[PDB]
Amino acid sequence: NLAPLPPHVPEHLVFDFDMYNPSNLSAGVQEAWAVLQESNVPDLVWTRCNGGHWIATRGQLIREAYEDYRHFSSECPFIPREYDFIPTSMDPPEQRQFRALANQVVGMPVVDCLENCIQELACSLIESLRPQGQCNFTEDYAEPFPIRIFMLLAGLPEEDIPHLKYLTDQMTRPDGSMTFAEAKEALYDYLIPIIEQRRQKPGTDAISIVANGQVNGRPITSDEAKRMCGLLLVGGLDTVVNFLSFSMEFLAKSPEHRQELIERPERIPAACEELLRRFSLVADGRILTSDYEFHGVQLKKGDQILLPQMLSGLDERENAAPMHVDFSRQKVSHTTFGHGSHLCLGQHLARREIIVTLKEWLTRIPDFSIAPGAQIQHKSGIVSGVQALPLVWDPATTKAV
Amino acid sequence: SKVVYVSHDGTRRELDVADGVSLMQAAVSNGIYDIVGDCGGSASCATCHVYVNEAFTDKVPAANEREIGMLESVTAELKPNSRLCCQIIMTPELDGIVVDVPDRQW
Ligand code: HEM
Ligand code: FES
Repeated sequence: NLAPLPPHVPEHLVFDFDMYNPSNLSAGVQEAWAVLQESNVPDLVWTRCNGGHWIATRGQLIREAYEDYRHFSSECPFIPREYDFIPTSMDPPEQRQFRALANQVVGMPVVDCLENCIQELACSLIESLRPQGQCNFTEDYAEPFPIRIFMLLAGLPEEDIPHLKYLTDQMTRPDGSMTFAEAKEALYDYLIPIIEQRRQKPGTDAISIVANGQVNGRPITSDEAKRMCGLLLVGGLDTVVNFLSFSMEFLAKSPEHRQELIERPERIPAACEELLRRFSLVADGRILTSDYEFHGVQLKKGDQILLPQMLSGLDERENAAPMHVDFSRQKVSHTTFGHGSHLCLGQHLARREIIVTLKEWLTRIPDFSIAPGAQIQHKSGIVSGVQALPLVWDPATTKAV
Repeated sequence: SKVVYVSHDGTRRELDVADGVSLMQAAVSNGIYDIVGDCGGSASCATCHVYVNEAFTDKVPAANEREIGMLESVTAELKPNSRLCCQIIMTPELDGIVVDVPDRQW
């Protein structure tokens, strides 16, 4: 259903993209989104879907807009208009205060520190799966891995996982029982007590670091701490889940790319950077703070613009043959983690997660494919993803280390 | 090519950096934590602040307008040799550059 075309929007700029139901979805999420990049389609379009909003369609414009929070504000980052966290809806300068804090817990010293727990976590997941000949990757690995990391970071008990797995899915992907606000409220009701605890009896886990941190000149409030931790849990669980799944989906269909990484593990970090570009999966955006002209187009105050992170890398101006995966590519150009002041805090952590998953998976289960008779179902949205990934392999070809 | 990082406390580290890689990217990839590189290097954060050594200033390409703007927001003392090191890109000419790292980025 299409919102009436507001009067300031030129007709020849109209391209009715539904970011929640794009046309050729059974062809794959990224191809469906690549429709914004046919030679005929302009830099900036207006879609009437989802209440009306602009879309930037080229990496060059996505970058400038992200570099420019004074015109393009994060106050309203999601499409449509109708979710706290902290610091997603904040701009500089207030946003730096919370970035500082989040970096104490997911920053690169912490990530370097955790490499070995991370690998160990990846290894036992994979080792329990190896003998079975089969798994649903997204549920059996892509979800438990990042959730298990979060439990270690926040020093939360292992018995709690099922509970958060549930609260988390109801937010990330409603199985249809619970409202999103309800799922959010219930996440908050698990965190509240722990954060009270960790304030009154501080440990050295992620929650104590956040809950006792300083913002501005003074101690964070329980409520601010709560809002941040939920982002730390949510923001790293859903992007990671869906992204690992696209990755394994690709490698499952691509024996030679598998072969390359199996015969030559050194390329895995370059492989991961290529997979980040090709299977980019996030498309959030910005609100205009004032009337402003931008690449031949007049934009009104209050207009929302989709700035699809996933597209920059897929833009043939930024990478030759964008839809080809090539682990050797001279300059892997992308904004899969975003750009500008909001560039994913979890970028360091996300990379190890991917590199470790690839490293440990391939040295154990080098040969696997999609389960016969399945066709993978995709969803599109703010975080595009994969519904389920049934995989099979012959246990006889696998190895323990 | 070689880059030396000296910490506020006197700690020295040296890296071998590939041509075209930022002093930020090298530092953040290699355990030099007093460079944070928060924004990943589009000169949007000011957490990659260093003082270039006075024997190299006149060999590093000039700060652009975006850098200078973001330089106003540094939290450690701003000096004339202050630069955001995600904007300093390794080349033949930079062999042996010394950068001093201030005592804060946040
Ligand atoms: C495949 C992995 C990931 C991808 C593709 C990704 C993507 C992104 C992008 C594009 C943004 C910025 C959105 C914007 O500009 O508005 C973002 C923000 C964020 N990410 Fe991630 N992310 C990933 C993994 C993670 C992980 C592991 C964590 C750790 C929990 C995490 C935590 C966050 C947080 C807290 C923010 C808000 C940052 C801010 O707005 O300042 N992400 N992510
Ligand atoms: S890394 Fe953000 S300004 Fe240099």
